[PDB]
Amino acid sequence: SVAHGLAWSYYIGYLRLILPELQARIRTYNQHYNNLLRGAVSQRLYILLPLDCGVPDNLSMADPNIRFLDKLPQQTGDHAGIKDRVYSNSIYELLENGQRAGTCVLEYATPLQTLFAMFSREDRLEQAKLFCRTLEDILADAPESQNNCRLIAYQEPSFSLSQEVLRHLRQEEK
Amino acid sequence: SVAHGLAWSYYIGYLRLILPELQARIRTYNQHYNNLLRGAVSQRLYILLPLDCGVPDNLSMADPNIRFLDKLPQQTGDHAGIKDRVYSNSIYELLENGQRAGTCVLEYATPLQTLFAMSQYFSREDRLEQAKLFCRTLEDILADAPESQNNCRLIAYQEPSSFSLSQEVLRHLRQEE
Ligand SMILES: O=[P@]1(S)OC[C@H]2O[C@@H]3[C@H](F)[C@@H]2O[P@](=O)(S)OC[C@H]2O[C@H]([C@H](F)[C@@H]2O1)n1cnc2c(ncnc21)NC/C=C/CNc1ncnc2c1ncn23
Repeated sequence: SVAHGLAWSYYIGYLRLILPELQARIRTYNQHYNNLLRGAVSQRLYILLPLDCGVPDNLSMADPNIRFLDKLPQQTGDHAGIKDRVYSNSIYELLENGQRAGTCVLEYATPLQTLFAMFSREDRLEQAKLFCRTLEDILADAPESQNNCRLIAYQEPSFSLSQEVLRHLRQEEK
Repeated sequence: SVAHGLAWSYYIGYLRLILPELQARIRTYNQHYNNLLRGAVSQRLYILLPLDCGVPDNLSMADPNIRFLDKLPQQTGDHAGIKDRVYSNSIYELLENGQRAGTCVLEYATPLQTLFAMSQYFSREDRLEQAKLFCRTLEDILADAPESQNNCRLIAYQEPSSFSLSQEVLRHLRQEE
């Protein structure tokens, strides 16, 4: 199936390479780049998985209570003949009553865009669920996923994306 | 099937975004006189598609007659909540008798690595089937796409260890000139 392949591709071509190095890049940002009075960036990569596969290019659109702060120090690797392929990740402030309630490295699972660009709304929802299911199995079995990665799967019906992420962020400090 | 999805992902998540901008980035590189003196870069993205799905991280590794020269001016775009995702491509000198015979933007189709990882230890026959489907699916997508306008050449091949990757590329490169 398609979503089987995209989920494995997403692990093998991305998560496998960046998750081992993520904590060091977040440590680096907190200790050097992060402003004196700004909250610490949390230690986990939060991956948004909208089951409708609607992936906007900017998260401020999906919820204005999600505010882009800064980029992490970038990671590079020689891969498939491409010298210094750049792995960049963006930091987001999650706002509650116009004030920062949390900070995290936050992004959509890009391959959901490929399902969206592809044959019905119902069949797409089944592939999106399979993508999530398949990725959950890969990361539950992977040495690189050591509670440094949280999948946030959700169906939009009124909805708060910022509150959905903040729920996950609060569960991790415990 | 798997290879159907990876081929579409490779177009939608990469080729669709970079092929419209590619000629302008190669034009920019060739307009710098000191670049052009070493040799003009060809106007197409050359994509290697080994059907055995063996994708090494370095092209010098696969064949030392392929020598990394420089990176292209990089392209950026805000995509899936990642601000300024960097689209980088590498320029390579292709040697014949220790002399430059060509310069081109060259890379492996990365998703072949996912097929290889899935079946390095299902089967070597099923891997060859999926690799062929990946190539055939991408061939169809680009034949029908407005972004593929003689600015992208697929190089599918099988290794027989009496092979020259540099000569394989130069054959394709010379036909496009
Ligand atoms: O839909 P996508 S963005 O594209 C599929 C395909 O398109 C090709 C490549 F062949 C892909 O497959 P793969 O390498 S096995 O990655 C499979 C998924 O992992 C995910 C992402 F979901 C990938 O799927 N992934 C990979 N890299 C990457 C990343 N930032 C965030 N997510 C990333 N930063 C590194 C550099 C990104 C820009 N530069 C690129 N250079 C070359 N080829 C490229 C780039 N971006 C794409 N592609």
